[PDB]
Amino acid sequence: QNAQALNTLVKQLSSNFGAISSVLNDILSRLDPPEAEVQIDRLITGRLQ
Amino acid sequence: QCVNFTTRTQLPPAYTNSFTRGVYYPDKVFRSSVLHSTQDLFLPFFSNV
Amino acid sequence: PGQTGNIADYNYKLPDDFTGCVIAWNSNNLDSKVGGNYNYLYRLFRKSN
Amino acid sequence: VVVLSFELLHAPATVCGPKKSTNLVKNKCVNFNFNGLTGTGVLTESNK
Amino acid sequence: DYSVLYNSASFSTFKCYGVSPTKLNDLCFTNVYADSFVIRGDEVRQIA
Repeated sequence: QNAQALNTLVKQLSSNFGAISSVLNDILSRLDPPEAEVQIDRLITGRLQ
Repeated sequence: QCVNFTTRTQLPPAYTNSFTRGVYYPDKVFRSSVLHSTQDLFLPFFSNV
Repeated sequence: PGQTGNIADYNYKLPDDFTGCVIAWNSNNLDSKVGGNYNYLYRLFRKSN
Repeated sequence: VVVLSFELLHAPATVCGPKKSTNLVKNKCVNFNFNGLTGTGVLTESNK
Repeated sequence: DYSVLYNSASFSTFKCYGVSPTKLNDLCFTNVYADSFVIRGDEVRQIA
């Protein structure tokens, strides 16, 4: 159960929660910080959830 | 030469099955010992060809 | 700011939060003088943004 | 009107910007760029 | 070299979806489709 819960927790990082991409590094290299904070916000909500 | 007649029978073809064919590395990104499931076009097993 | 371009980036920019607000009005009554109102200049290059 | 459409790192890329490539060093904890992909990590030879 | 293209002027509208002017000269491109056509003055907003 612990491994199963831990593993599905890891796989959640592969879901972008409606953002452009599921990886932060690409988003920063792909968009301006006054234009990408409206996308990274969605990630830090779902990931926090 | 265009609407000529060939030397074919009247097409009684079989419907044999391969039981394992149609996997073609759907993505070029390398993966090792991964059970990743993808949604893409494939040739199902036991298919009648 | 929030809609970047070239002219504003060339000469004068504002912080992202941009508290307060801006008002723009036409001056063609006086500014568009026939003699040529050449006194208005701006910096194209200053080695960095 | 000209419309530019393209995709990011979906396949081996062939069009790149004016970025000038630098030499690569292994066994050193450095930032790495590869056709756009970035991050921080050590680079090592892999026999896989 | 998207830098010189952005350094040019007289753009009726210039909006980038998922990218930015400065990041254009950073990431590599799989391929592009530089579609070209022409419309009248009011039809520019009908794009996007």
